[PDB]
Amino acid sequence: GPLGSYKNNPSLITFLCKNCSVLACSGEDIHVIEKMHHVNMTPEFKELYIVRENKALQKKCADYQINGEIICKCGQAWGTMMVHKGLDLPCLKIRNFVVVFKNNSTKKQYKKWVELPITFPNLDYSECCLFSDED
Ligand SMILES: [Zn+2]
Repeated sequence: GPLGSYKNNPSLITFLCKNCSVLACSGEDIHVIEKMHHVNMTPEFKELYIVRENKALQKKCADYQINGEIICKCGQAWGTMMVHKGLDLPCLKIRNFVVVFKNNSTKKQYKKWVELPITFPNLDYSECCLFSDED
């Protein structure tokens, strides 16, 4: 049975690949930016996703330089690889991922992180302005 308490913990939930369903990362293993942008500051995840050479995604004239479109092993557009002055911030899309609850044996498929009733942390990359070398 369930016999649980709360389910608003990103520790019980995890992200998977829609196409497949491989654990790419966990909610708790994710950071938020102004609760407006979802950036996955996971290094190990860099070995779970592959970027393909495509300009159909990234753009020159912009403020957020992208590398292309991130895709799982199978090749499922996990989202996109955003860059900030040379930073690495992979923006995944729940519309390409899945959410599996640990508390109870179930699998919920969302579209946006906003749909996630689970509360997330708040990590402001800007916090560090050291690396800042460019103008
Ligand atoms: Zn896959």
